[PDB]
Amino acid sequence: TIPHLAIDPFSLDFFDDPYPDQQTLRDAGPVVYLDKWNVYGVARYAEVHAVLNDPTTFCSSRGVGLSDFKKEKPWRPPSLILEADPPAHTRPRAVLSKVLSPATMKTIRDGFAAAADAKVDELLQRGCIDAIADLAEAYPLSVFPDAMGLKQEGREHLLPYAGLVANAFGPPNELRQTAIERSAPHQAYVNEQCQRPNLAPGGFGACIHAFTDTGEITPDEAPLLVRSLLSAGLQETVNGIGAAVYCLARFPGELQRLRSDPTLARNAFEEAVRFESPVQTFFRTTTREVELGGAVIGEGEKVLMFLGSANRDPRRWSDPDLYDITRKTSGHVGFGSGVHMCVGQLVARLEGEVMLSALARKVAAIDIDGPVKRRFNNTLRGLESLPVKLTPA
Ligand code: HEM
Ligand SMILES: CSc1ccc(C(=O)O)cc1
Repeated sequence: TIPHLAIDPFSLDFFDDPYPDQQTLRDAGPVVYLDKWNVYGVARYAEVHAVLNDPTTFCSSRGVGLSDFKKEKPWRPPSLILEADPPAHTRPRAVLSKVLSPATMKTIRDGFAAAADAKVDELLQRGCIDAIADLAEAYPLSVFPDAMGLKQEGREHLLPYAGLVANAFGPPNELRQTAIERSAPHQAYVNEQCQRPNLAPGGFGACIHAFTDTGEITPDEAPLLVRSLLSAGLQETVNGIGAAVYCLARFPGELQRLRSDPTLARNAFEEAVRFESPVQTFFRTTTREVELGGAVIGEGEKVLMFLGSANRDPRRWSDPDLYDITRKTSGHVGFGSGVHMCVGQLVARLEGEVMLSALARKVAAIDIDGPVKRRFNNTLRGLESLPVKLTPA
């Protein structure tokens, strides 16, 4: 009944151009079986959205990677939020939500915007830049570690650790094996940065430890929570910003619309998140036998959600492969959906907005003038190098 496909969604060939294979997965049926890894797959928006919003049946506590924690040991202690189900998920989720709250954005918005403006002014003095290293990477590195309260030393560990964590959600392929092999120095920096004496007062990390007397998290749970904010977000935001710059360069009519109305910057970044979906995939594990798209999925089965494919499903989006900064982006699953929907989404949107805002007000043209290189990761899609020439406004 269920179609069996041999597509490996974690192969380098798939990463190099996922979009044709994503259509094949969608059109094969609402639910597919991936013989390569013995997991079910859902690639349409309807089934992806439904799975994400049923956390009891499609749980996260048995891991959101390929590995089933009931069968294998997690490669690191489980995240108290990403790899937890309600009700254990609820109160730690509440703390991170309040730590990355609307009122917190109000405190950091001015500095994030001023740093974004200064960075763009700096790159314009140079003209020809790498939009990844010099912009998409440089800006989030210039604001997010400081907002976290991290020391100045050791920040070179942040992006390698983030990519390690992301690769480890994948199947036991070479990308995952080589990741976990290299984890040793990075996890030790992360170790020490999650401890309260090591986080600057006022930052995200200190605010997590200050929440340890409310009854929502204990003091011994705070280091793992700080780890969450060191294991997620930075690379995605970098990838999402680099995606927006790339799209503004390839869809030049959209930059002209952005220049003429800079208040489109927030939706311009949201549409970049939908268009590229920095987080391509996540797994769930069925806790019971369940019917999904006329399919019967047994207990203890891994279900692979193609978020990027759901964000390009023509059953849900008009012209899904086009970057449109005035598209109604509401409902895209680039940040997930339901109880686990990205708790850091306001931080990512703020960083993305003020960068695209600085570009909208200061840049006239963005022209690719060099070879574009892609970075491969079991979970994340993003560019490694994007040589562009920035023309000032
Ligand atoms: C473009 C930027 C980002 C993208 C595309 C993204 C993607 C996602 C997705 C899809 C999820 C859902 C995981 C699931 O349902 O299993 C998630 C959760 C999460 N994200 Fe983000 N994220 C981004 C930025 C950030 C930032 C900036 C932070 C931290 C400051 C962050 C921290 C987290 C955490 C801690 C979770 C776990 C939430 C939970 O399990 O309840 N992410 N992210
Ligand atoms: C790449 S999405 C993500 C990764 C790690 C965590 C965590 O460590 O809790 C949460 C979300």
